Amino acid sequence: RSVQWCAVSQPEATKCFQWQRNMRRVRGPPVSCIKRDSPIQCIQAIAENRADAVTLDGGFIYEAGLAPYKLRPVAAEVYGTERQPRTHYYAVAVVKKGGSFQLNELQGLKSCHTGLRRTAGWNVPIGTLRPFLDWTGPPEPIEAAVARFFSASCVPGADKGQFPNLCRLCAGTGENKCAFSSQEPYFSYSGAFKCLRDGAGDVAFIKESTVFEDLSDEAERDEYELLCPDNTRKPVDKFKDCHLARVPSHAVVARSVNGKEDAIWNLLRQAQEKFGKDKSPKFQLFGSPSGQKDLLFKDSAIGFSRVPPRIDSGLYLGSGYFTA
Ligand SMILES: [Fe+3]
Repeated sequence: RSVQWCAVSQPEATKCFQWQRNMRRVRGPPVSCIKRDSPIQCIQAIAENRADAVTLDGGFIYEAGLAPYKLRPVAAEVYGTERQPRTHYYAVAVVKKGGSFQLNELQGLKSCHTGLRRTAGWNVPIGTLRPFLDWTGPPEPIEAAVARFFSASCVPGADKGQFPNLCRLCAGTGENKCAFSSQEPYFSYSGAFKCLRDGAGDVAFIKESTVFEDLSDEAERDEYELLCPDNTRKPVDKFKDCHLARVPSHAVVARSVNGKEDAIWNLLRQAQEKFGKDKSPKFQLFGSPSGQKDLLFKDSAIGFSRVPPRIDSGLYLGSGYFTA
């Protein structure tokens, strides 16, 4: 009963079958592929024993750990470089150089977010910005307070009908507009950075590596800066002293009871050695096809680090903090 990986979209399922084929070719541990249409559908499938593993951003690790699911993080993604690896990242606010607006002066501007309920793209910035919002609190959806704070935004996964403003800057065509998938050009970290790069938004809520990885000409980095919580703007390489939060990396979650943790780890450990960073030219576990974003795992990540037993989502997440 090989590990059953859960894809949250068709392109992800396609990559999973490619991963599977390659594992077979190299005689490594097998990986089955189950296809679903959203992170919560994968979380449910796992809780239901219909799947075993799925990589999630912290905002979703939180949701996955709640009843009736109770999934726990078993393996964390590793970012940084081989010489300087790390299992954490920085939520940053990137802007075009030239402007004078600061973090406390975003009312009425345009924003680009990785996706609804994601760490760097939603939870941290919206949390940080709360003092500047006019949220009356529940039962009002915070999306309403946000849609009336920013004049227009691209928040992949937002309710187009209820909060049209949150999807207006999204580039997807037809029903793909504002999709929480690669169907939306402005989805995830790279998509949100593109939303800013293209000039659709004034600020992009992403991570520190995006700008360095997405510009094929290093000279273009000069066109960008970061909005610091102390209300100053600094170069994109100063993220350590200029970020909205430092948070633990995305992680593969599994069932807390009979979750097949040793199997999942053996699969990931081997998948990394054979198809990880600069390993096989035939398949890249951390690479996605043209126009697709972070299929299965974070594009350009470098490996995994096993999470010690009995650490639940709450405990895993407790390492993240926000500079409000
Ligand atoms: Fe994230």
